Amino acid sequence: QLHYPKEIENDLMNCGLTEKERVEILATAWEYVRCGVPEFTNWEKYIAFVRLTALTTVAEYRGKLVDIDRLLTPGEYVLGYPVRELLDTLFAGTSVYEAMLQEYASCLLFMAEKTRDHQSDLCKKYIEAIASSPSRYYRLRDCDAQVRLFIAAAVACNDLDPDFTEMEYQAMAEIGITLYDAVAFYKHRAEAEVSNLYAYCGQDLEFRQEVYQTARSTLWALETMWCKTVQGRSAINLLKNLPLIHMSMRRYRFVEDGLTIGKPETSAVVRAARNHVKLWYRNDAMERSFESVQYMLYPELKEALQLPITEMCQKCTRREVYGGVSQFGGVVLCKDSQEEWRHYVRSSESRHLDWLG
Amino acid sequence: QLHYPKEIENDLMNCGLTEKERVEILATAWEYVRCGVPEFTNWEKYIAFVRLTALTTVAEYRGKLVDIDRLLTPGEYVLGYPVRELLDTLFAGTSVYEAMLQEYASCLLFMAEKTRDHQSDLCKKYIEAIASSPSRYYRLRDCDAQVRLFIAAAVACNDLDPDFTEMEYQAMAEIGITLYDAVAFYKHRAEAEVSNLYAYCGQDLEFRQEVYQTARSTLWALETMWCKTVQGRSAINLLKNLPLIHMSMRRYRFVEDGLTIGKPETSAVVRAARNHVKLWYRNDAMERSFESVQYMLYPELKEALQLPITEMCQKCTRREVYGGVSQFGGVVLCKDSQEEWRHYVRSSESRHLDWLG
Ligand SMILES: [Mg+2]
Ligand SMILES: [Mg+2]
Ligand SMILES: [Mg+2]
Ligand SMILES: [Mg+2]
Ligand SMILES: [Zn+2]
Ligand SMILES: [Zn+2]
Repeated sequence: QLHYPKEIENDLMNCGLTEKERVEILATAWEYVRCGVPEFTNWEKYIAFVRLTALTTVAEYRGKLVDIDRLLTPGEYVLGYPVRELLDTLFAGTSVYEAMLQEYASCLLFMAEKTRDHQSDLCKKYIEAIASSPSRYYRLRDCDAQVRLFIAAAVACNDLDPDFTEMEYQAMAEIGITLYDAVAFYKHRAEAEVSNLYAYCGQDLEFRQEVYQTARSTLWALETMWCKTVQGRSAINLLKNLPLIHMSMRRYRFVEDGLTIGKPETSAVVRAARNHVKLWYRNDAMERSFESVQYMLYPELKEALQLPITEMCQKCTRREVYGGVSQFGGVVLCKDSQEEWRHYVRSSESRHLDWLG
Repeated sequence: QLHYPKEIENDLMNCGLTEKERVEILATAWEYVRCGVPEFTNWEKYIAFVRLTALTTVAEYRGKLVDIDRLLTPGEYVLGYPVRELLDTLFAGTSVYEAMLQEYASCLLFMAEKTRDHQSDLCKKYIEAIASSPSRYYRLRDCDAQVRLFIAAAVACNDLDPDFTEMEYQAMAEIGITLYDAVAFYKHRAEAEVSNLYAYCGQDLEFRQEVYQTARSTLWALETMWCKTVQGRSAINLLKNLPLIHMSMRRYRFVEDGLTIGKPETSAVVRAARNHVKLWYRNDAMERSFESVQYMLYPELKEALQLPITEMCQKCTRREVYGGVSQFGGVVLCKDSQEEWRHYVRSSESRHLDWLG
């Protein structure tokens, strides 16, 4: 059975969602916030965050329902949520307010673009951008998985002002995505996902085991250094729980898969994702444009969407339309590019030790 | 690499432990407390708890090193730890002080008895007692896995006095052990463990999936009801993280097993446990007596060790010596007894909803 707070139990009504979708979305949102932000003090901000996460959850598989262009507009209700009021409740008066408005809007924008019927030109630029370099992959995947957003929101929900540097967010996101994309590897290969680190680094278990071990070891060092402050724990709890949600949350298959993690995906799981079982989304193979959406983009994504075509790797394999054709759904790196990514991911420890002080 | 606080880095020296054992023990202890007690305010109590957990870790595979009879003695150092000073720091002035002295001492007593060369008569009485009824199994496994102890310690490490009722501890332990013993099922079958719920309930995946799903569902209900208080979260965090340590802690095999959970154990894992890889212990097939140890026993264990032989199930299969002969190592329930256990574990939801209000 699904459990969530009475405050939200009448949310998302009269929206175009069935009763079964509506209760699964509210439960997913609650369970994600609980797992990623286990320590909090401010219930008003916490529930506003859960509501923003319910809207994220809708965007992640039924993007057509979500009016991306009204998310940051004062007074606009999106599926009954006053989105900008919720973001102001969570972040107004913090040092990351403006950046997190862009982070949230940019996330749902490419959630909805990826979960659209017909692939837009803007969506194609995104899919080619996240394959352009491992550092770019990590920064754009941060927004897509809301890693820095959850870390900042967690601090905000303890009535503190997040004080992380840019290089601190970047180190933290690389650690968390290295772990999460490893656990999600078979889920994501079933979704014909573009957004998985190992779609670009390569699919050999040896590499995945190695960099998973290094990421979890760096995260234990970080936990040991940071566990005595509320901001430190806010960060630790999000990162450490990213890989663990596959066992703790009903969004995932631990029970249905016979109490296992890490069994390769089957065409059965492919069809489950297509039919939105656990609110998954299979990307099978333009209306929004750069010009219409660029106000909501954080700087690195705005740059990523305008990369000079003359500097794109020609030995990497592109497609006219991305997604599943019945693997991963995006660019296939050439051996030179793939070695650049594997090198970058293997050099994490030295990079992170520097960035994290 | 292994990470733990500078405070403990010179612990457990000149003890009969190698440098490799010593650093693995300190890391295990730190990682367990971090995972089970992620939210705390009192660093002095926290570090005292980590030290008590380091001593637990020694008892769990090399019990011969641990002088059980000096654990509760004021002024006694056990492997360099002032055990009673540490317990007083953690629990003196709480409502559970006396019960937790008995809980800790009783735990390490049967850790050391189970991890002994020659099986004692007292150890044989324990192994037959935990197979006597599912309720008795759960209460004695609570102490063995330190479930109520960790929950009470967590509250204590937030400078609060644990206020849980006896039926609250019992509900919480059944939830946590139902989850933990399921994830540990293959580890434990490799250890020829006696202390696994499914050794008694039966080994069919269907049953395990069902009761795992019910336990995790009840725990999400409990989290949703209790998450707004520090005592509530203290309880939630321990229970929810029990099954997850198999992915988060280096004590476990997630990385070495190719980033998987739930692959059946092999004779290779059996030999790993025997050779104490990750500080595991294989029980392969009397000096301490009831009279010498009964001062440290909590009431239900003192009763369990004196059960009338006339009331033991004769259709259950006992052995002169327990442990591996190259499965689970204890009593094998008869079909009548096994159905009593499966019935009890399937009736958890109604039992827990009552006990938890
Ligand atoms: Mg997704
Ligand atoms: Mg996504
Ligand atoms: Mg054990
Ligand atoms: Mg044990
Ligand atoms: Zn290339
Ligand atoms: Zn019987």
